[PDB]
Amino acid sequence: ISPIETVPVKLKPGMDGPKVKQWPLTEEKIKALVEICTEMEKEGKISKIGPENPYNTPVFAIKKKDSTKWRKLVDFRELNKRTQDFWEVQLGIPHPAGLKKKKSVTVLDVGDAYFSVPLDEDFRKYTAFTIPSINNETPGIRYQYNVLPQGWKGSPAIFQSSMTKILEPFRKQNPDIVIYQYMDDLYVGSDLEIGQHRTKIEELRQHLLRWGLTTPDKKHQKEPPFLWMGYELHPDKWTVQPIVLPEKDSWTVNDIQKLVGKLNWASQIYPGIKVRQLCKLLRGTKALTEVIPLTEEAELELAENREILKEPVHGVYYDPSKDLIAEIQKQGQGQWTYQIYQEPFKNLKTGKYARMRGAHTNDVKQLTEAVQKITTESIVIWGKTPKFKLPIQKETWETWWTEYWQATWIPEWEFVNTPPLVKLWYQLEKEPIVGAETFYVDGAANRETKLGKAGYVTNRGRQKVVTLTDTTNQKTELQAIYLALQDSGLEVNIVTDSQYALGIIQAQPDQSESELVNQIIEQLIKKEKVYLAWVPAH
Amino acid sequence: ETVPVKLKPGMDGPKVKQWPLTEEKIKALVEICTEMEKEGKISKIGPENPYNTPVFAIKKKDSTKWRKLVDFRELNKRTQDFWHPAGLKKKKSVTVLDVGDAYFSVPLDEDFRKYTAFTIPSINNETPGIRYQYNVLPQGWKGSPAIFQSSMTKILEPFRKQNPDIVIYQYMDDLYVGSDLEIGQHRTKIEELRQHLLRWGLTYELHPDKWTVQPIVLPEKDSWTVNDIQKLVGKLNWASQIYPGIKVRQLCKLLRGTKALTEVIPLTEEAELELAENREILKEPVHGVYYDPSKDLIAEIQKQGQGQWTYQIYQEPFKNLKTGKYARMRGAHTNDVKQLTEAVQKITTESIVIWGKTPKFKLPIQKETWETWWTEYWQATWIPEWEFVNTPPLVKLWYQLEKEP
Ligand SMILES: CC(C)Nc1cccnc1N1CCN(C(=O)c2cc3cc(NS(C)(=O)=O)ccc3[nH]2)CC1
Repeated sequence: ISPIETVPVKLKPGMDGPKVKQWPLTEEKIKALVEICTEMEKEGKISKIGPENPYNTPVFAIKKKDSTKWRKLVDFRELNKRTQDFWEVQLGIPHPAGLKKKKSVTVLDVGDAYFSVPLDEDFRKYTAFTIPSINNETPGIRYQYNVLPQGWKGSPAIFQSSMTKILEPFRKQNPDIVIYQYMDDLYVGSDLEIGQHRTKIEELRQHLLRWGLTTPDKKHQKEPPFLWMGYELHPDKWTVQPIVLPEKDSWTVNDIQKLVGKLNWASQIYPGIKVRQLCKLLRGTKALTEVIPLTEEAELELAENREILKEPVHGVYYDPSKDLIAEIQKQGQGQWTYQIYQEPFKNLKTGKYARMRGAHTNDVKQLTEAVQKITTESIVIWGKTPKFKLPIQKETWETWWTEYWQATWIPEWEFVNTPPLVKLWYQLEKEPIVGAETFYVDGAANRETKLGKAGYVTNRGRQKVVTLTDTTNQKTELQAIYLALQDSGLEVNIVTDSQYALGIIQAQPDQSESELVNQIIEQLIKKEKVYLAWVPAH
Repeated sequence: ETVPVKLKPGMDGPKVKQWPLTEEKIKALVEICTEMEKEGKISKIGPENPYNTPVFAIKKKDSTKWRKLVDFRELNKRTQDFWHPAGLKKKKSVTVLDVGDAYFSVPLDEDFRKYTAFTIPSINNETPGIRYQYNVLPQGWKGSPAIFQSSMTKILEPFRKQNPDIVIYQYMDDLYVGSDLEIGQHRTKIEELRQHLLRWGLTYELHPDKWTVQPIVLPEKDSWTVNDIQKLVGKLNWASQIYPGIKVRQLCKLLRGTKALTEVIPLTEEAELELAENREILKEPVHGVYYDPSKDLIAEIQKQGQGQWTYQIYQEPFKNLKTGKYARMRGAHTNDVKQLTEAVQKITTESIVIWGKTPKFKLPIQKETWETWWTEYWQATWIPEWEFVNTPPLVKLWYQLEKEP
């Protein structure tokens, strides 16, 4: 236990503590639980109680991995759903990119921390459980927790709070030391030389000791590159630890999906990772346990991925005195790749955004979106926005943004000519084209029969009408425009009453959800001049 | 003593997540908060408090001194209720003052404090956020000016009698002082009010009478083309939703035939009359439009382009209480989000001056874009409600047609 002020804990609005009955156990499990509970009882962690407590939680008995030593587990599942809500613990852990390079680093372990912090003496009654007796007869041994129970809702939050009160003094005393709380770990790093550093750590540890929190043993210590969730942190940089692809000549849907999972994650760091042919195998699958044979094409990319993954990708740490730069590349329609670095080729982080298969958009809009995503990301990691290097001419940007119906913006940036460059695939004319043919287009369809016609009549006498089956009115209207485009020269004036194409005039999209609009886009791109005019229908 | 404030029946405290802040902002908030902590205004809170309200650091006109600004919008909406000058709008010049600094003097009901819980974030989340709660009346909280009303009128009276030709209005942390005196005598009288305000505990202007109701001007031309007529008809047709007397028939008849867009069409006398009648109708605002205090005020804005923006304030679709245009301010040349924020603030100040409440905005900007950069250009103490929308191609086209000098 410890001499720290307890946190006032209460139950949700109007509820009562759990009253679940004790699961029946054997003489073996019981005898085990009894000894453990006698120990904890003396360590001060729990206290023997009695009838003055209607609450109860089921205690259980389990042994640990490839081994044998009876441990214990209390199912606070119920108490949890009845305990008040607490402040949200850091769900977003730091990222190596935002870590400042510290000359010396040290990670302490305070696993027992939970059972070291006292429980609100008022709330304690709710943590009562019972060690059963030999086959539902003699009353069992009753107890309750006096410390933060493992598995209980508020424990992580309360422990984190306590750790903060305790660390506040030390932190103030010597600000050149950076402490990080994570689970039962404290990652203390500084710019001091190893000797001075070790001295501070001992001071820190001894400080915690005064507060009841004991640290690691010569055995239970974390030494080499800190394997911090998929990353190995070295002094000079951080690396991506092995993401192994299994060699199985038998792949189930599960095996393929999981694989694609790993591969997709790998797409953020490793350049070139592809899963198209893998995903292809999922088509019409009838069960997780179904074995789908890898097509030659799948066996090939899997092989390439295996090679790409066996490459030494490594990141660097953050230096506040240096600029934050982010460069973006358009890896195909909708997909964008980026890398944020301070000094050339030394990336702090890389990543790519899959493509929001949108209803109706354009590259410049998408470039913007990637930019905003990166910014928020940067603000959260470095508390700063980067200088952008975008594969788009200022001229392209100016022309687009300055006339878009929606407020859009890109922070301080600079053009970097690294093909392919994002651009405006076409621009609708500002005024009618003198000389060019004028198509009066119209498509009408019976929404119920899904039968319609799409045609036009030009000022030059050209005319056409097409009958369509299983269509919709929107499709006919759009199709009308399509024909107009197909049958016209390099300069066209088109008038329609489809205020749905009026949407195209304002936004001028270069990609859509519908194949039809896409075709129209392909046509638009092909002309030298196109003037779209809308007129109220009927 | 402390007044027992409570939440509206059934409502729980706000649990709004704190948006990430820039390093500069965090440092500024920390300093500010340490001070207020020392001054006993706010206190560190524990994990037993699940509530939260956004906080950010602004800057306004005149300083580097970062001002702390909390987004109490949710708390305000959850705070119990505690139940306007018609001449303020007809004043030559109105000045705004930040009387938010007065609330720290009054303590907040202990049992309510938990709900004011806010949090200063940490970069890369290397440190848990610094949690605090208010012990005094918070700035930006609706309950503040209310509770402090007794004291407020008291301190204001002496100036009001010395100058009852001047109108003083209080909204949130603000005070709008409108007078009919000329600029110099007006401002000199305002500083007189401030000096008077300073011997207690706190620290340019508008011109309401200038807000002219601008009409719609229809194009006139030597020659009209098929396209010109078509564009005119489209807009007129849309306008019939407001003025049902507008007609496009005679004009539409000129549009009979598959002719070249660039072809010139001679206007028939009948069509000419129609255009004339239409111009007469658009010469004045639609009748029967009146403000209903029991209804939400709405503000829609459209990006006209080239730094121009149009807006309309209404409650019922098409029955506009006011319509206007905003040109970008010197400096905002490459920033839309700045122009928009500046616009929202300007439009909101008018709404307050005129109806004494903030309208609900329909902003032509992507949620993400807005939330990421609005604060960087925010300067007002209050924060209006907002929704993000897709601006219809015609609504823009019509208001673009508004009359200019
Ligand atoms: C828990 C996360 C958030 N990290 C972390 C938390 C709190 C403070 N600082 C941190 N990091 C800063 C960046 N960083 C280094 O600069 C670094 C690694 C390193 C390794 C050795 N030696 S070794 C063990 O054999 O690899 C010697 C010197 C070193 N310096 C790793 C630690």
